[PDB]
Amino acid sequence: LNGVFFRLAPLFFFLPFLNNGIISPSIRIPVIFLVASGLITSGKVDIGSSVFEHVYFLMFKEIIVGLLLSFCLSLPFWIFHAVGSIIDNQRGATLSSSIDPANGVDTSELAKFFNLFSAVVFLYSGGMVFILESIQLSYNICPLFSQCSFRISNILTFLTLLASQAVILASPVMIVLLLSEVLLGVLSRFAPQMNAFSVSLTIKSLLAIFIIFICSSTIYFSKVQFFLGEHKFFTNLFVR
Amino acid sequence: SLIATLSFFTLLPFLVAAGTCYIKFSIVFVMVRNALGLQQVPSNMTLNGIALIMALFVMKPIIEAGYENYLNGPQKFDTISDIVRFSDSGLMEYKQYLKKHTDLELARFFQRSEEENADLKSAENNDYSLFSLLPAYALSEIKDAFKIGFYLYLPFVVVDLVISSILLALGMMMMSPITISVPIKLVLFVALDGWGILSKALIEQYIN
Amino acid sequence: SLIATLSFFTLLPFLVAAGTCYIKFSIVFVMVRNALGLQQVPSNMTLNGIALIMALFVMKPIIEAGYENYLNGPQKFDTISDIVRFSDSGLMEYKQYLKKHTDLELARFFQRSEEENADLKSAENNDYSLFSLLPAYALSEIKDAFKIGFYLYLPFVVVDLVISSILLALGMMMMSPITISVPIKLVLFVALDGWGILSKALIEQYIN
Amino acid sequence: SLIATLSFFTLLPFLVAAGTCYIKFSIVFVMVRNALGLQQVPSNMTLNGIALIMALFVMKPIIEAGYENYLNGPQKFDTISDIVRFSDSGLMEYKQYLKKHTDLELARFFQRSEEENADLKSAENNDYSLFSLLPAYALSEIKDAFKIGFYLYLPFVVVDLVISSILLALGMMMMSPITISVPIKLVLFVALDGWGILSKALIEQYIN
Amino acid sequence: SLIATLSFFTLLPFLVAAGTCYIKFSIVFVMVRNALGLQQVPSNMTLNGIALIMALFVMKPIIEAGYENYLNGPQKFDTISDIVRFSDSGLMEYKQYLKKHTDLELARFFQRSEEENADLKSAENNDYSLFSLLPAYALSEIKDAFKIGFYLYLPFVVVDLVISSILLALGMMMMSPITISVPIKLVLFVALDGWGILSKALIEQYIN
Amino acid sequence: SLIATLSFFTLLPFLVAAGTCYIKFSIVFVMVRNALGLQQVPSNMTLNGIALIMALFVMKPIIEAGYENYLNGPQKFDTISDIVRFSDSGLMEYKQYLKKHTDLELARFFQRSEEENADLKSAENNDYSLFSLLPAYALSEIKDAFKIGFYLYLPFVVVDLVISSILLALGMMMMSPITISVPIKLVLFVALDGWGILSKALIEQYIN
Amino acid sequence: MSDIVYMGNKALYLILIFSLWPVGIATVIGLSIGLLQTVTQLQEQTLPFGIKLIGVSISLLLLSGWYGEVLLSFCHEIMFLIKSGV
Amino acid sequence: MSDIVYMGNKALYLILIFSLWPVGIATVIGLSIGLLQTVTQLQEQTLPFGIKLIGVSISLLLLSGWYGEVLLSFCHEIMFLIKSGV
Amino acid sequence: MSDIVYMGNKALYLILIFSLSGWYGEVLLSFCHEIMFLIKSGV
Amino acid sequence: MSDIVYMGNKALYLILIFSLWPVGIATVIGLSIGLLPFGIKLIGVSISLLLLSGWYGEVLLSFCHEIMFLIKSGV
Amino acid sequence: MSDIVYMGNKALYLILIFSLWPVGIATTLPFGIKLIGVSISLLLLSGWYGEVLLSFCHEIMFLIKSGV
Repeated sequence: LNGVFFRLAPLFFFLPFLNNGIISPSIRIPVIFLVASGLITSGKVDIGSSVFEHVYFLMFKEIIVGLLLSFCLSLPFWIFHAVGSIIDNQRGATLSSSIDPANGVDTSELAKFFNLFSAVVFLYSGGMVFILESIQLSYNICPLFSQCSFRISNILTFLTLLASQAVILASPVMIVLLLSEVLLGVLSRFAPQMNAFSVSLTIKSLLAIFIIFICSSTIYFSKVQFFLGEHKFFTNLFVR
Repeated sequence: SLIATLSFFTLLPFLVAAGTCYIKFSIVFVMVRNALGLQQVPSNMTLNGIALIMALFVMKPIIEAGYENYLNGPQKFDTISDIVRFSDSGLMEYKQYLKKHTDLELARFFQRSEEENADLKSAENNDYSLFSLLPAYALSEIKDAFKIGFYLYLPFVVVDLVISSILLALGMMMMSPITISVPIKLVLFVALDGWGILSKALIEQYIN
Repeated sequence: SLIATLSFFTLLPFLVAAGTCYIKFSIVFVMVRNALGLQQVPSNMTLNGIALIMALFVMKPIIEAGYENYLNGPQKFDTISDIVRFSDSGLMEYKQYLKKHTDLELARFFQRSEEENADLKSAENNDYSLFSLLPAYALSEIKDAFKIGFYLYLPFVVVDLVISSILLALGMMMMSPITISVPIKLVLFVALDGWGILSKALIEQYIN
Repeated sequence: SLIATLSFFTLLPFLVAAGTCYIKFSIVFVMVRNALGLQQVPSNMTLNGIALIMALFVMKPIIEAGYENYLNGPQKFDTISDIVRFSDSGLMEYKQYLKKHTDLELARFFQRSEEENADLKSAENNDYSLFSLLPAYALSEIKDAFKIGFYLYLPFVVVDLVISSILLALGMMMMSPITISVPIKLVLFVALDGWGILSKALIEQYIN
Repeated sequence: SLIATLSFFTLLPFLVAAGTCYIKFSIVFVMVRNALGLQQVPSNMTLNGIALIMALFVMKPIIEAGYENYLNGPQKFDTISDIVRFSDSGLMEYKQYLKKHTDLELARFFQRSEEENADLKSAENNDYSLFSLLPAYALSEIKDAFKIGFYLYLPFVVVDLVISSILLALGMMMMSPITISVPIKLVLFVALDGWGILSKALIEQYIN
Repeated sequence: SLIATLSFFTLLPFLVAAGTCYIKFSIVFVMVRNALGLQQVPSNMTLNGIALIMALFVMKPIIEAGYENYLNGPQKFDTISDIVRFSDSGLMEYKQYLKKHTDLELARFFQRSEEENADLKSAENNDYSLFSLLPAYALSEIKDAFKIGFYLYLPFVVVDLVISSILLALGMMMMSPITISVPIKLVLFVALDGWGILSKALIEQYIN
Repeated sequence: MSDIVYMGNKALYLILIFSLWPVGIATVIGLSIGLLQTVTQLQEQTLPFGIKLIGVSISLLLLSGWYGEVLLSFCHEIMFLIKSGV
Repeated sequence: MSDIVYMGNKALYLILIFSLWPVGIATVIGLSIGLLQTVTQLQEQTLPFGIKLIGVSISLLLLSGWYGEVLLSFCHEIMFLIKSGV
Repeated sequence: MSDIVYMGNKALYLILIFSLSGWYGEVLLSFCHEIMFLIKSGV
Repeated sequence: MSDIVYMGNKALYLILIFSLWPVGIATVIGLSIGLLPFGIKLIGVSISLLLLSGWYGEVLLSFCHEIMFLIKSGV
Repeated sequence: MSDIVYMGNKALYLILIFSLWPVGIATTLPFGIKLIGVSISLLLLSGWYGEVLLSFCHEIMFLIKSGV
């Protein structure tokens, strides 16, 4: 039963912002035995198991499987993270661009609310459900044996539409904020004594928040679209 | 099969803490502690104890059905029957609970995952065994708990954004606004009586 | 039936550390430590140890009531009777304490939660069992300790704001003012006699 | 009755590390690491190891007193008497040290806290029990160590102000002076013999 | 001799992640993230994740050699001895790799600095033990990764220079040009399809 | 008396990592990483790993002294005698090493620290006991390592200041010159063959 | 889905209110003083910042009470719809 | 919640006083010299900063002690009302 | 140090080419691609 | 409280002298030229950090040593 | 202090050299032409400039082992 255990435990830990370190490690371990004691059944094989279990090589294969989904499934959240990130770049966060202060504080500014919104939004249709369905599809495709990783090598080398969907979301945001910065420059040209920190920062911050409102709504609809896109990508990658 | 009962007395309350309750309470308390700055509560003692107390608190009625029918007899001075109907009826109560809060979607999808239920074609959720009942229940509870926790998170992150906004407006490029956020949040957490009301919310209209 | 006394002894210091005190002191001290910059104390050594010492320190008078009535006899060299009135009277003292600092609102909310309380017909607050008494008390102490700590928090945040104001006023945008904050904060922390007044305040006018 | 001696020995070095020294040295070293930029030392290795070494080092006189009177005998090769005067006399040595460096304010406030002290009417500081003595000493040592560390702090902040003022007098607003401070600070830290003098200052005229 | 093999298995993957790969990819992607303004990617989730994924992928062929001669062999259907020659031959493959990419300069300095090789007078690079082999190889990978990383760095710095030139030429002296850099870089980062070229190149024209 | 040797073996590698080497290498590598901008390396993986390898790596000649006198027999396949001359002779080698690199000033100040040393008045540095030897050596190694690291530091900060001077001489007041500094530093870091000379210099002129 | 969107809209609106007022105050301060950094120009570097600080402090003096009230209402409402959030 | 509002108002007023005096001195100095960076302009970059330093230094010399006194009072009160803050 | 000189030569020549606005940005696109090519000529 | 204030006054006076000299040099330069100039200013300021440094550092050096001494009596 | 002082003097002098040449290179229209000059600096000066730092920096680390 261990094999499915180390297909699922990679799944659970590798996929943290669905099931993360907020959850106590004593609650992240039992879900493995749970979902496996579900899944493993009907695979009743009684044969002679190697000395030292040479099928440990098979173990290798299984680990990779779980990891794949997680980082690929991380694309959706991250595109939202990237959106939030770039916006606060023009507002406040990018002032950590300098040599290493104390920690990544300005990560917490904006993108974390996007992470919460996106993670909640799964739970209308499904949080961990579609992931597990695709994983059962992989069980159908590759249950187990010596032939461990068919084409995983070229499956790994791939393209993800991170900034593509980020732009799909934030195009007018970025263009208008660029124009506003150029308006700040026109303000400087009007009077050469502006010392932008005396002027600009407040304006770009307020504008960023307003645009985040309207783009949160557009985010809802673009989110359902993005979910469909990533579903197609995963189907392709696991079948190949 | 008395051995199994007592060795599970040694082991199982952990699996139970992963079994019906103890998930959402601990989760929500960690959500509460991830705001307000640091841990600010002892991770190893306080919140876990609270979760255990509140969880046995929750489950007193299912254990009550068992106390009438199961618990009173396995008092080891009675040398009670091996646990067939004790298990079955306590499981009936546990089943009614689990199905109070288990999604059908997860039920069918994990039934397909097992390859046992997909071939066996189970229709009643009481005909889903506890073995099959566990994982869909846990995941559905996870979804509900995450929903509740982030909806709880909302005002504190609002305060964080507010203070950061004032600072970035004033040119306060260098600051740890989190610390300024640290006090303000709890005012609401205390002044709206939201700790007691939240405990009540989860507690009662979880069971009902 | 000495068994349960010693097993529940092995269990109990955890429940006690979560049951009357030790919440508020650890809370307040981590709150003090989110000022001054870094941890600046060993989270794994010092402050929680201080919390333990002050914990037993504070609980000593309830233990004195039990020392007259309970503790003196279970000294195993006295061969004491089975625990009937030891539990009853120590519970009476613990009850008076818990109800010194428990909200009735939480009492009734967990009464509805348990459904033990609804069927068992609980009228007096001494008729609410200790198990029912525990989590409500924990909630209320959480509220009180939290409020105290964040009302302590605010001034150091004020000082941080002042330092950043001065720096950006002269235009030193690029700075980590926190470090220049570190010394000044200390002076007040020391100049107020503030940790001594904090310990004395919590200690004396927690118990009284 | 060797049991308690060896069990409390297994327990005790933590309470000792919170009991006489180990506070001040770790505090000062963290203050030093708050300058110079990063941690610059492994918090999980170096400063705590140094703290332990220098701690046992500095306690070697108190340990010498307990070594002649207490420690040499419980070496199981002497088959020493049951611990009556070992505890009392080691407590007397710890008492003399503690009263070297404990405030009376803390003593009286914590005496009102225990409420055993109020009823027992303790007048001499040697009549204050060790358990009562410990946390007052801890708080007093905290205050003294804090005062020392921030009086250490002041000059480096002076240097940072100097570097900024020079740059901004030239108008080089866009700079991270911290990094330019990074080398200069160490120079003084080493050039003043400040590492060795700090260690010797704390060490020799801590105990004397 | 299962014991030590399995203990060093519990220990070793960290030293391996510091032993062949995992340096250069992490440094590359961090240099990538130091342009574009903020991190713009999760420091704590994705990028070093990709580093690990590419690392295991890239180390697959050594495991293929050890798959033919070791990882096929432990089977009961192969009737294998305990791990004597499996380790030796896998180490021979690892040796051929490490000596693909280790310097002789670092090797001799590290030989005499261990003084095991200095006094023992080792001649073949296969007679240099794996422990002595690791850190020099790591250093050489560091230097190559740094060359590639800063030669990655140049373009966005050129873009920033251009933006500053524009602003100062038009009299827009007061601006934070970094923000204007953020979108254009992003556009270019996609508009040339360069991330996939970088990743595909790193993987393939590393291993092939 | 095998117990203490093996328990302290479980305990000791930490205290050794704080006891002879492992300080200067890690410190210097962190100094290297505070140049070039960001962390530029994995803090939790690479640099301290290199430090451990280089650490025992470097400690090997003392272990060769023991290999003749100590090490050969505690290979538990030799069934060696109780540790009389193992400790004495390894301590003598450690003594000669520590006295290679311990200052007398620290020795006398910490001797007055221990106050058994002040009462006992030790004159020879071989008459200072091992525990007495440890912390003075720690302090001396701290001073040497810090000197080395910040002397490494100086040129990159020079480069930063010079690029700022260029931009401000051209009137380009608004810039984050650090990023343009990022490539240039690396080339010096390589163009000198300088890391190899650093490692070799640490290497031989540490031990010789 | 829909309820989550309602949550996000309401949250961002509350943020808009509280974060809106002081940042607009700071905007007006900086723009006005920069316009006074014109005729009788008088530019050193930073000066307008000082008034900025004053403004924001006055902001927290002027608005405070009802500001708190806002959160209270919504916060209570949140817990209410907690029982319809499942 | 009324008490919370009173708390915030008090703290912010103390901020007002403490941050009011020194930056007011600096403002006076910079305004005077910047007005002297007009007619007989002679405006290079930084000059008034030097005189600024004098005033600022004297402020941190003269003001400091009693300034801390302000916080002293309020801080003491908090601890007292800690017992009524429960 | 000479290789850095050549890289800066190309980049600063492009800066000269730049310093009309819109299509000017397009110029950067081209060179950016070429940069990554000679990325594998940096080692 | 008073003694701590006296300590801070000493530190601020040392700050005063160190920050007094170079800005006076720059003041002279800027007045004269204002009656381009940044370049001359650069020279002076640069030379200051070269020219004055040693004995200026010495100031801090001396006082810092004294501090550590009375560190022992700060208890 | 002795070696410290020597190190500081030498570093500040190297700073002087590098920060001195670019304005000698430099010796609103003409501003644009001036820009070319600074760029040509990194074209013209860099290599031997680095050599300067290179030399001293190498020696530093060497005499690092004798700087203790």
